[PDB]
Amino acid sequence: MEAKAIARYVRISPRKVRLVVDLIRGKSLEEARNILRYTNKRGAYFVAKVLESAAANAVNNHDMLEDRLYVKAAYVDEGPALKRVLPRARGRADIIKKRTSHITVILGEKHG
Amino acid sequence: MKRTWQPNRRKRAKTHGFRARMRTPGGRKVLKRRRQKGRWRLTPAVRK
Amino acid sequence: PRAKTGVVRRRKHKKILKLAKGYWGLRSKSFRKARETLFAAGNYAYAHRKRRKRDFRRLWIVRINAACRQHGLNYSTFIHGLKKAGIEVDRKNLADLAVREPQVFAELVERAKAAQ
Amino acid sequence: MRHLKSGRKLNRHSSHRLALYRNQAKSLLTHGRITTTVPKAKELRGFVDHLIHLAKRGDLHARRLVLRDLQDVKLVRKLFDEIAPRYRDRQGGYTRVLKLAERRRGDGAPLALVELVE
Amino acid sequence: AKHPVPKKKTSKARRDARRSHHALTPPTLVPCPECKAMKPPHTVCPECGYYAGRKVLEV
RNA sequence: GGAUGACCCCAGGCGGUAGGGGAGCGUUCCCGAUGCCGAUGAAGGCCGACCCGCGAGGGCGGCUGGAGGUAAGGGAAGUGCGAAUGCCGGCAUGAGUAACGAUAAAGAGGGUGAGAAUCCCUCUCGCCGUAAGCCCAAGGGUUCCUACGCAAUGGUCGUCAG
RNA sequence: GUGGAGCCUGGGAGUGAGGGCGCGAGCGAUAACGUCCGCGUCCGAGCGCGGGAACAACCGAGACCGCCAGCUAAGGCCCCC
RNA sequence: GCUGGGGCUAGGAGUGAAAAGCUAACCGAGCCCGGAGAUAGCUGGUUCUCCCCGAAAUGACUUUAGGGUCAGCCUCAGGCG
RNA sequence: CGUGAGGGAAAGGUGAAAAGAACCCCGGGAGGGGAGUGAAAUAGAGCCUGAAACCGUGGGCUUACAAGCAGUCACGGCCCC
RNA sequence: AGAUGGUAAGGGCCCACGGUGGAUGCCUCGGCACCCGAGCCGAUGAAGGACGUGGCUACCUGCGAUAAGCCAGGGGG
Ligand SMILES: [Mg+2]
Ligand SMILES: [Mg+2]
Ligand SMILES: [Mg+2]
Ligand SMILES: [Mg+2]
Ligand SMILES: [Mg+2]
Ligand SMILES: [Mg+2]
Ligand SMILES: [Mg+2]
Ligand SMILES: [Mg+2]
Ligand SMILES: [Mg+2]
Ligand SMILES: [Mg+2]
Ligand SMILES: [Mg+2]
Ligand SMILES: [Mg+2]
Ligand SMILES: [Mg+2]
Ligand SMILES: [Mg+2]
Ligand SMILES: [Mg+2]
Ligand SMILES: [Mg+2]
Ligand SMILES: [Mg+2]
Ligand SMILES: [Mg+2]
Ligand SMILES: [Mg+2]
Ligand SMILES: [Mg+2]
Ligand SMILES: [Mg+2]
Ligand SMILES: [Mg+2]
Ligand SMILES: [Mg+2]
Ligand SMILES: [Mg+2]
Ligand SMILES: [Mg+2]
Ligand SMILES: [Mg+2]
Ligand SMILES: [Mg+2]
Ligand SMILES: [Mg+2]
Ligand SMILES: [Mg+2]
Ligand SMILES: [Mg+2]
Ligand SMILES: [Mg+2]
Ligand SMILES: [Mg+2]
Ligand SMILES: [Mg+2]
Ligand SMILES: [Mg+2]
Ligand SMILES: [Mg+2]
Ligand SMILES: [Mg+2]
Ligand SMILES: [Mg+2]
Ligand SMILES: [Mg+2]
Ligand SMILES: [Mg+2]
Ligand SMILES: [Mg+2]
Ligand SMILES: [Mg+2]
Ligand SMILES: [Mg+2]
Ligand SMILES: [Mg+2]
Ligand SMILES: [Mg+2]
Ligand SMILES: [Mg+2]
Ligand SMILES: [Mg+2]
Ligand SMILES: [Mg+2]
Ligand SMILES: [Mg+2]
Ligand SMILES: [Mg+2]
Ligand SMILES: [Mg+2]
Ligand SMILES: [Mg+2]
Ligand SMILES: [Mg+2]
Ligand SMILES: [Mg+2]
Ligand SMILES: [Mg+2]
Ligand SMILES: [Mg+2]
Ligand SMILES: [Mg+2]
Ligand SMILES: [Mg+2]
Ligand SMILES: [Mg+2]
Ligand SMILES: [Mg+2]
Ligand SMILES: [Mg+2]
Ligand SMILES: [Mg+2]
Ligand SMILES: [Mg+2]
Ligand SMILES: [Mg+2]
Ligand SMILES: [Mg+2]
Ligand SMILES: [Mg+2]
Ligand SMILES: [Mg+2]
Ligand SMILES: [Mg+2]
Ligand SMILES: [Mg+2]
Ligand SMILES: [Mg+2]
Ligand SMILES: [Mg+2]
Ligand SMILES: [Mg+2]
Ligand SMILES: [Mg+2]
Ligand SMILES: [Mg+2]
Ligand SMILES: [Mg+2]
Ligand SMILES: [Mg+2]
Ligand SMILES: [Mg+2]
Ligand SMILES: [Mg+2]
Ligand SMILES: [Mg+2]
Ligand SMILES: [Mg+2]
Ligand SMILES: [Mg+2]
Ligand SMILES: [Mg+2]
Ligand SMILES: [Mg+2]
Ligand SMILES: [Mg+2]
Ligand SMILES: [Mg+2]
Ligand SMILES: [Mg+2]
Ligand SMILES: [Mg+2]
Ligand SMILES: [Mg+2]
Ligand SMILES: [Mg+2]
Ligand SMILES: [Mg+2]
Ligand SMILES: [Mg+2]
Ligand SMILES: [Mg+2]
Ligand SMILES: [Mg+2]
Ligand SMILES: [Mg+2]
Ligand SMILES: [Mg+2]
Ligand SMILES: [Mg+2]
Ligand SMILES: [Mg+2]
Ligand SMILES: [Mg+2]
Ligand SMILES: [Mg+2]
Ligand SMILES: [Mg+2]
Ligand SMILES: [Mg+2]
Ligand SMILES: [Mg+2]
Ligand SMILES: [Mg+2]
Ligand SMILES: [Mg+2]
Ligand SMILES: [Mg+2]
Ligand SMILES: [Mg+2]
Ligand SMILES: [Mg+2]
Ligand SMILES: [Mg+2]
Ligand SMILES: [Mg+2]
Ligand SMILES: [Mg+2]
Ligand SMILES: [Mg+2]
Ligand SMILES: [Mg+2]
Ligand SMILES: [Mg+2]
Ligand SMILES: [Mg+2]
Ligand SMILES: [Mg+2]
Ligand SMILES: [Mg+2]
Ligand SMILES: [Mg+2]
Ligand SMILES: [Mg+2]
Ligand SMILES: [Mg+2]
Ligand SMILES: [Mg+2]
Ligand SMILES: [Mg+2]
Ligand SMILES: [Mg+2]
Ligand SMILES: [Mg+2]
Ligand SMILES: [Mg+2]
Ligand SMILES: [Mg+2]
Ligand SMILES: [Mg+2]
Ligand SMILES: [Mg+2]
Ligand SMILES: [Mg+2]
Ligand SMILES: [Mg+2]
Ligand SMILES: [Mg+2]
Ligand SMILES: [Mg+2]
Ligand SMILES: [Mg+2]
Ligand SMILES: [Mg+2]
Ligand SMILES: [Mg+2]
Ligand SMILES: [Mg+2]
Ligand SMILES: [Mg+2]
Ligand SMILES: [Mg+2]
Ligand SMILES: [Mg+2]
Ligand SMILES: [Mg+2]
Ligand SMILES: [Mg+2]
Ligand SMILES: [Mg+2]
Ligand SMILES: [Mg+2]
Ligand SMILES: [Mg+2]
Ligand SMILES: [Mg+2]
Ligand SMILES: [Mg+2]
Ligand SMILES: [Mg+2]
Ligand SMILES: [Mg+2]
Ligand SMILES: [Mg+2]
Ligand SMILES: [Mg+2]
Ligand SMILES: [Mg+2]
Ligand SMILES: [Mg+2]
Ligand SMILES: [Mg+2]
Ligand SMILES: [Mg+2]
Ligand SMILES: [Mg+2]
Ligand SMILES: [Mg+2]
Ligand SMILES: [Mg+2]
Ligand SMILES: [Mg+2]
Ligand SMILES: [Mg+2]
Ligand SMILES: [Mg+2]
Ligand SMILES: [Mg+2]
Ligand SMILES: [Mg+2]
Ligand SMILES: [Mg+2]
Ligand SMILES: [Mg+2]
Ligand SMILES: [Mg+2]
Ligand SMILES: [Mg+2]
Ligand SMILES: [Mg+2]
Ligand SMILES: [Mg+2]
Ligand SMILES: [Mg+2]
Ligand SMILES: [Mg+2]
Ligand SMILES: [Mg+2]
Ligand SMILES: [Mg+2]
Ligand SMILES: [Mg+2]
Ligand SMILES: [Mg+2]
Ligand SMILES: [Mg+2]
Ligand SMILES: [Mg+2]
Ligand SMILES: [Mg+2]
Ligand SMILES: [Mg+2]
Ligand SMILES: [Mg+2]
Ligand SMILES: [Mg+2]
Ligand SMILES: [Mg+2]
Ligand SMILES: [Mg+2]
Ligand SMILES: [Mg+2]
Ligand SMILES: [Mg+2]
Ligand SMILES: [Mg+2]
Ligand SMILES: [Mg+2]
Ligand SMILES: [Mg+2]
Ligand SMILES: [Mg+2]
Ligand SMILES: [Mg+2]
Ligand SMILES: [Mg+2]
Ligand SMILES: [Mg+2]
Ligand SMILES: [Mg+2]
Ligand SMILES: [Mg+2]
Ligand SMILES: [Mg+2]
Ligand SMILES: [Mg+2]
Ligand SMILES: [Mg+2]
Ligand SMILES: [Mg+2]
Ligand SMILES: [Mg+2]
Ligand SMILES: [Mg+2]
Ligand SMILES: [Mg+2]
Ligand SMILES: [Mg+2]
Ligand SMILES: [Mg+2]
Ligand SMILES: [Mg+2]
Ligand SMILES: [Mg+2]
Ligand SMILES: [Mg+2]
Ligand SMILES: [Mg+2]
Ligand SMILES: [Zn+2]
Repeated sequence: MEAKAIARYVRISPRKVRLVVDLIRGKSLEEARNILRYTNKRGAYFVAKVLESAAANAVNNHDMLEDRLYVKAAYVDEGPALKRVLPRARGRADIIKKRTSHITVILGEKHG
Repeated sequence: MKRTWQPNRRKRAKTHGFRARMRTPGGRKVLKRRRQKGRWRLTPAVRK
Repeated sequence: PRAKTGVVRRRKHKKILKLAKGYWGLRSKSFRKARETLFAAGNYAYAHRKRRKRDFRRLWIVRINAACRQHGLNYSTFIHGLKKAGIEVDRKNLADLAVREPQVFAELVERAKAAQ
Repeated sequence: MRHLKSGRKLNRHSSHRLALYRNQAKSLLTHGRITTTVPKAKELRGFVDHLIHLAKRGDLHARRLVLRDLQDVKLVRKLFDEIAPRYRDRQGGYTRVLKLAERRRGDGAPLALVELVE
Repeated sequence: AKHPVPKKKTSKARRDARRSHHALTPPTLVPCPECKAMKPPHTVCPECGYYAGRKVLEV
């Protein structure tokens, strides 16, 4: 049995969040929580909520035990980018892409 | 430095205004074209 | 009536791109790069089909030569002896003989010396 | 090169850096415990310790010295009268720095607390 | 200066090779000897306020 | 050879730019069609190491898809793209790099809040002061005041804000 | 001498920047990867193949397709080979 | 002398203590729409497959010389043999 | 966009029917997990189909003494059918 | 003495599944061409507009302080 949670359209650049998501793949739920708590990155906040929300579903909807849960799989996909203008010198305009993430966490049970 | 747009409403109306257009044969034609094209504003909007 | 590109072009590209599977980077992913690589690969194959026939013969000649010198004569002597003997067993088979059936190869070496 | 040089610069010029130390002394000496970034915290130690050690001296000279940095007559009065006496037998080390566990959100700056010792 | 510029697009392979050092090291944490919760060493425990065997802070 | 493009046998030719000629394939549309294939699954998509063809291609099978498609034989064209510093769009690279817009400058405490270097309050510190203060006129046109909000706008953050 | 020979009428072109090399000249300096003609050739279009270390035009040879068969051309046969 | 407001002078025209200066961020002749798909003997580009043949870079003339007309050389059809 | 004459875009599709997802859970929200609707929910409104570039996760083979238009021909190792 | 393995910070090829993106097919309220019909409006204030008009109304449409409408005739159910 698995349980998952997906935060879509998170306004942070995929490349940045993955750095944090990579930190908790294959970790026990307790270990991951410990890591995200003291990881000095903006992404840590977001990855945290998806982890908890996935753990929630595991205990609530899917008949799994919080004391067995580990991060079986986790990944960030990229969502639609938010394009914005950045005025440069000599009249030229640049286009900044404020990117977007779809964060997924999938939880499984470590029997024994 | 001093750029090219220096707004002035009297100047704006006395130049591209409706009455200005109607007074000259060339200007009346502007209005004809703009109407024929279906412009929403035949003449520059200006707050008097 | 109008006949827009529609389906035709995507299909032509996929043919190529499937043929280019396995290649490095854009060569297996980009149609244009795939095509440039496939052109080279067509000429290489044709050329290497022709040269494979050479590549093996040279191996065969090296191997026949190795077994000949064990019996005190060289390849160039061995072949001439075979010609004078009128033996027409080819180099593909001579080499196989030289390794699998050494006593049979010995006999051929004998007839090669006898011929001159 | 920085060989054997003592004292941080803390990305402030001379007068600003001085003001920083004086105002933090006023803050520390007023609440007994303040929170700052770890570097500012460590530097604050000696700056205040010297002020405290002068309050221990008590003389008029010492008051006029300490007053150059602290300015507040009420505060200095608290320093000489209330603060200083509980360090009579203690020889230096009137302050302590303990590093906090959580960083600042907006800039990840590491925090720590500075306090007067019991 | 005459405005240097990349000569070739960086390959997906070379881009990713440059990033072989970009991996994060997980935070270094020890248990708090009072409340067993994990925390950075040499830091006052944010869970129970204990450091050096004594209460230092309200949490 | 047989008699005709029925297939077989023998022989010779077959590098190719500009270029001439020939034979085909496929795309949209019309006749064939008041027909035929079709929810027991149309087109289109993703596969295939299978079948036919020299090839362009055509079949067949699996998955997707869910309402169209269309034969033999003929007809007509907006009929095949890899390049035009082509056009329109999408997405990459440089790269977690330059930069984040005057070097007048910040520090702590208290408050609020899911979240606070950035919002509120206090104290300390600095900057302007023939202004970086105040009052008119242009010009702008609700930006004024208050309540409730933070997706986007704010070069960061935001509980704050034109 | 029956050859992708030749001749006649007609349809359709493309070309009208050539280049190396050998031999015969002029020009140049019995100079030039020079230049301008002539006869031939190859590259052009054979940047397909073997040789010349590599190298359009030098030597060998005109590549319809296939073969893990055989004979040779130039060039080679101590090892790279 | 500088400066606010209100006015007048424009495209082969204005204005210019004269720089071919300026006339709405490019003025040896402004901008917009139209003639207009100007014209370009120049540059670039020109999209499926197989089969047969297969050039020219010369001559003459040319406000011609990197463009042409005729000839030469390639190709197809009919005929001649 | 342009002072103005004038220039001048982009942007169509859930399903037969909203039956447009009550309620519960994590979350400040956004989002998601169950429940429910439907023939179908990778038809969930950022909605038919959903190609390619581009980004990622997992698996198999492989790579840190090696010289490269990245293929091609041969043999061998490993994984699969 | 000699020899030959497991190493992957990362990378490469293939496979599977996704994300992004919006091509393809299907569809069409819209467009296009031809033919036919019809062809002037205005000081009785046109064309074209501005501002208004709804119990709650941003915009569009309709309408004009009688303001999504007033009167009468015909149509229709
Ligand atoms: Mg960290
Ligand atoms: Mg829980
Ligand atoms: Mg510019
Ligand atoms: Mg960008
Ligand atoms: Mg003025
Ligand atoms: Mg204005
Ligand atoms: Mg005025
Ligand atoms: Mg005025
Ligand atoms: Mg006027
Ligand atoms: Mg008139
Ligand atoms: Mg209107
Ligand atoms: Mg307009
Ligand atoms: Mg006008
Ligand atoms: Mg098309
Ligand atoms: Mg194509
Ligand atoms: Mg296509
Ligand atoms: Mg396809
Ligand atoms: Mg095809
Ligand atoms: Mg490969
Ligand atoms: Mg291979
Ligand atoms: Mg690739
Ligand atoms: Mg790659
Ligand atoms: Mg790709
Ligand atoms: Mg090919
Ligand atoms: Mg071959
Ligand atoms: Mg070859
Ligand atoms: Mg041979
Ligand atoms: Mg051979
Ligand atoms: Mg070999
Ligand atoms: Mg010997
Ligand atoms: Mg022989
Ligand atoms: Mg032999
Ligand atoms: Mg120095
Ligand atoms: Mg020292
Ligand atoms: Mg100092
Ligand atoms: Mg120092
Ligand atoms: Mg230091
Ligand atoms: Mg500073
Ligand atoms: Mg700094
Ligand atoms: Mg100062
Ligand atoms: Mg100073
Ligand atoms: Mg000292
Ligand atoms: Mg400490
Ligand atoms: Mg913050
Ligand atoms: Mg320089
Ligand atoms: Mg320079
Ligand atoms: Mg430079
Ligand atoms: Mg410079
Ligand atoms: Mg530069
Ligand atoms: Mg460059
Ligand atoms: Mg890339
Ligand atoms: Mg990768
Ligand atoms: Mg790199
Ligand atoms: Mg730390
Ligand atoms: Mg607590
Ligand atoms: Mg034959
Ligand atoms: Mg031949
Ligand atoms: Mg041919
Ligand atoms: Mg030519
Ligand atoms: Mg023919
Ligand atoms: Mg086609
Ligand atoms: Mg056809
Ligand atoms: Mg019909
Ligand atoms: Mg039908
Ligand atoms: Mg049926
Ligand atoms: Mg059905
Ligand atoms: Mg089906
Ligand atoms: Mg169709
Ligand atoms: Mg097929
Ligand atoms: Mg289905
Ligand atoms: Mg199908
Ligand atoms: Mg129908
Ligand atoms: Mg069809
Ligand atoms: Mg049909
Ligand atoms: Mg037919
Ligand atoms: Mg017919
Ligand atoms: Mg037609
Ligand atoms: Mg066309
Ligand atoms: Mg092309
Ligand atoms: Mg360009
Ligand atoms: Mg370019
Ligand atoms: Mg370039
Ligand atoms: Mg383009
Ligand atoms: Mg293009
Ligand atoms: Mg583009
Ligand atoms: Mg970009
Ligand atoms: Mg760099
Ligand atoms: Mg740098
Ligand atoms: Mg920097
Ligand atoms: Mg700057
Ligand atoms: Mg700054
Ligand atoms: Mg300065
Ligand atoms: Mg504060
Ligand atoms: Mg606070
Ligand atoms: Mg804040
Ligand atoms: Mg905050
Ligand atoms: Mg003053
Ligand atoms: Mg006013
Ligand atoms: Mg404005
Ligand atoms: Mg507003
Ligand atoms: Mg007011
Ligand atoms: Mg307001
Ligand atoms: Mg408020
Ligand atoms: Mg906001
Ligand atoms: Mg915000
Ligand atoms: Mg927010
Ligand atoms: Mg913003
Ligand atoms: Mg922001
Ligand atoms: Mg800004
Ligand atoms: Mg305000
Ligand atoms: Mg011929
Ligand atoms: Mg001929
Ligand atoms: Mg002829
Ligand atoms: Mg022709
Ligand atoms: Mg023709
Ligand atoms: Mg010509
Ligand atoms: Mg000529
Ligand atoms: Mg010539
Ligand atoms: Mg020439
Ligand atoms: Mg010449
Ligand atoms: Mg000679
Ligand atoms: Mg000569
Ligand atoms: Mg001479
Ligand atoms: Mg000499
Ligand atoms: Mg020459
Ligand atoms: Mg010479
Ligand atoms: Mg000479
Ligand atoms: Mg010649
Ligand atoms: Mg040529
Ligand atoms: Mg050659
Ligand atoms: Mg030839
Ligand atoms: Mg060679
Ligand atoms: Mg050669
Ligand atoms: Mg060689
Ligand atoms: Mg070679
Ligand atoms: Mg050569
Ligand atoms: Mg040469
Ligand atoms: Mg031989
Ligand atoms: Mg020889
Ligand atoms: Mg040699
Ligand atoms: Mg010899
Ligand atoms: Mg060697
Ligand atoms: Mg040898
Ligand atoms: Mg005056
Ligand atoms: Mg004046
Ligand atoms: Mg004026
Ligand atoms: Mg004036
Ligand atoms: Mg004038
Ligand atoms: Mg005048
Ligand atoms: Mg005028
Ligand atoms: Mg003019
Ligand atoms: Mg004049
Ligand atoms: Mg003057
Ligand atoms: Mg202008
Ligand atoms: Mg101008
Ligand atoms: Mg100007
Ligand atoms: Mg002119
Ligand atoms: Mg004309
Ligand atoms: Mg034009
Ligand atoms: Mg074309
Ligand atoms: Mg030929
Ligand atoms: Mg003559
Ligand atoms: Mg003539
Ligand atoms: Mg000339
Ligand atoms: Mg000349
Ligand atoms: Mg010319
Ligand atoms: Mg001609
Ligand atoms: Mg002839
Ligand atoms: Mg003939
Ligand atoms: Mg303009
Ligand atoms: Mg405007
Ligand atoms: Mg325009
Ligand atoms: Mg457009
Ligand atoms: Mg529908
Ligand atoms: Mg519908
Ligand atoms: Mg809630
Ligand atoms: Mg809750
Ligand atoms: Mg809140
Ligand atoms: Mg929700
Ligand atoms: Mg969830
Ligand atoms: Mg839900
Ligand atoms: Mg059901
Ligand atoms: Mg069914
Ligand atoms: Mg599906
Ligand atoms: Mg569906
Ligand atoms: Mg969809
Ligand atoms: Mg449908
Ligand atoms: Mg999608
Ligand atoms: Mg895709
Ligand atoms: Mg992988
Ligand atoms: Mg070595
Ligand atoms: Mg190795
Ligand atoms: Mg193999
Ligand atoms: Mg090893
Ligand atoms: Mg690896
Ligand atoms: Mg790794
Ligand atoms: Mg590799
Ligand atoms: Mg997908
Ligand atoms: Mg989409
Ligand atoms: Mg009419
Ligand atoms: Mg009217
Ligand atoms: Mg209205
Ligand atoms: Mg009525
Ligand atoms: Mg009635
Ligand atoms: Zn603790």
